[PDB]
Amino acid sequence: ANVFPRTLKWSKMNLTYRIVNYTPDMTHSEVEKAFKKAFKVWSDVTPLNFTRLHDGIADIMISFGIKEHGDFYPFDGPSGLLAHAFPPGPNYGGDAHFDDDETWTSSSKGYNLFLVAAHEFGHSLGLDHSKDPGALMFPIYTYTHFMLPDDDVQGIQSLYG
Ligand SMILES: O=C(C[C@@H](Cc1ccc(-c2ccc3c(c2)OCO3)cc1)C(=O)N[C@H]1c2ccccc2C[C@H]1O)NO
Ligand SMILES: [Ca+2]
Ligand SMILES: [Ca+2]
Ligand SMILES: [Zn+2]
Ligand SMILES: [Zn+2]
Repeated sequence: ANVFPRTLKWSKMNLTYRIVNYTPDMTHSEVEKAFKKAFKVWSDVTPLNFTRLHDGIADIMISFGIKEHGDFYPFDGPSGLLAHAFPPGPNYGGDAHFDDDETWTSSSKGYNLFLVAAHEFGHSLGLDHSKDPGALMFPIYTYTHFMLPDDDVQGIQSLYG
């Protein structure tokens, strides 16, 4: 017999992701770099490892979309909601969706994809929003040599050690 675990977390440390499609605002290479750097934020403070698949079903499926894109969290055009992600689990669990009505960059202009991805992948791993205004998991985007704040390190390590 088996029981569902209490806290939402991945039961395995070696996770896969797939970049399903790409925003027009950055080159493939830049998009790949941003998401890879964003996984590294979490892998540098946990035993978690992330491997990219080029097709098939991955633990974390990453896609860009606009307005209605196949869930109950439709996007809203430029600005407003930037992205959202589902907490760990089967099926849609772990998936991260980014609004392609935003202007995505590797810079201080528009919305920085790496920074937003780093936040969203926190959700993909089981972190909810923080009340700490300085935290990566605070629910409001602010742009910033990025260092993961203590609140997020504590949060993610309470899940994965
Ligand atoms: O919660 C969400 C949506 C959220 C998405 C979102 C993306 C990134 C960050 C963030 C926070 C701190 C950081 C950082 C990024 O990089 C360094 O330090 C916070 C929230 C959003 O789109 N936030 C919007 C929001 C929410 C409330 C009020 C205003 C706004 C404008 C946007 O910031 N999905 O998971
Ligand atoms: Ca939007
Ligand atoms: Ca999935
Ligand atoms: Zn979505
Ligand atoms: Zn969030």
